[PDB]
Amino acid sequence: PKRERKTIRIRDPNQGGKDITEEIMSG
Amino acid sequence: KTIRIRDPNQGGKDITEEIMSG
Amino acid sequence: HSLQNVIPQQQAHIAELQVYNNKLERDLQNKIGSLTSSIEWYLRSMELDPEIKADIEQQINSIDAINPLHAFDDLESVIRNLISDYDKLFLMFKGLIQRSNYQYSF
Amino acid sequence: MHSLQNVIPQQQAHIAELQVYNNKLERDLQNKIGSLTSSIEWYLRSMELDPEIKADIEQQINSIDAINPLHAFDDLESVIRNLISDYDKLFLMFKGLIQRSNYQYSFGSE
Ligand SMILES: [Au+]
Ligand SMILES: [Au+]
Ligand SMILES: [Au+]
Repeated sequence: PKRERKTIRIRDPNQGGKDITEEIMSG
Repeated sequence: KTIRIRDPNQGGKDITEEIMSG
Repeated sequence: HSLQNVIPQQQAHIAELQVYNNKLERDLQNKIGSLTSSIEWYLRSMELDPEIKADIEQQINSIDAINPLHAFDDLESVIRNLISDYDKLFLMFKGLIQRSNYQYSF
Repeated sequence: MHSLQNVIPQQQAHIAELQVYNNKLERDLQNKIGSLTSSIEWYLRSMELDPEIKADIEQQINSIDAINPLHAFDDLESVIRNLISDYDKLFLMFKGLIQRSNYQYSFGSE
């Protein structure tokens, strides 16, 4: 019904729970 | 072939199970 | 061996091809169903978070149990999503490895 | 019909059709496996995974039985089971690395 996927996301609890998934995948 | 975690600052020791522990 | 007896022999042959044909489909449907259940129980024996397992089961019991050709395609889809997720997690893995100043190998 | 002259050839034609039918199903299944197999191999090459991981996944994919559909199904079952196992192993390492960095992880949609 709705085109999508569940994904794993990395957060930085010191940056307020900021999503740094892309930042870290670009190593 | 298994994925292992080395440690350059320890002769490249396999710290795999260690990390999978905490 | 009379001409008329040729008829009962054919009918018998027709029924065979029909049974064999109905069986072929039945076994495929049961195989699909059996490997669907099998996998779902294997998945539960893993340490994966409940969300990851819930997400995978949703895709598994989603497989077409009637038409084998479609079952095959859903299987491919399940497989493609697992590969894509593995690929994404592996990349997060190399990224974290590079921040903890560690290394990986096989 | 009842005439021997008509029933016999008619039933013969019917038999030849069930056979053509049966053969079509098998062929179509063997064909579905071939396309599926190539399709996954190409999709895999499309990933950023390391060569060693790809080599190991391609091997199991290339080995799917191409003649017997029932065995193709268990070979697919084994592929999925192995993928789930590898993913599971990698996830634990992922978790350990998360804590090591004082990071957190969560689930979302894309
Ligand atoms: Au947070
Ligand atoms: Au005849
Ligand atoms: Au390749």
